Amino acid sequence: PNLSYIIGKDTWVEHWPEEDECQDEENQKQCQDLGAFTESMVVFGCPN
Repeated sequence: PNLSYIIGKDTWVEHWPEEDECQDEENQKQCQDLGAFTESMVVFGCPN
């Protein structure tokens, strides 16, 4: 159970701004897209 994940080129890491930080105009679009995706990719799966 000592598994530790490895960061690589295939792995893309993006910071998710918090609810307070989501009020920013630049971050608002990213927050909305992440929130929509969190439900879409979880319920509808993926086309492939």
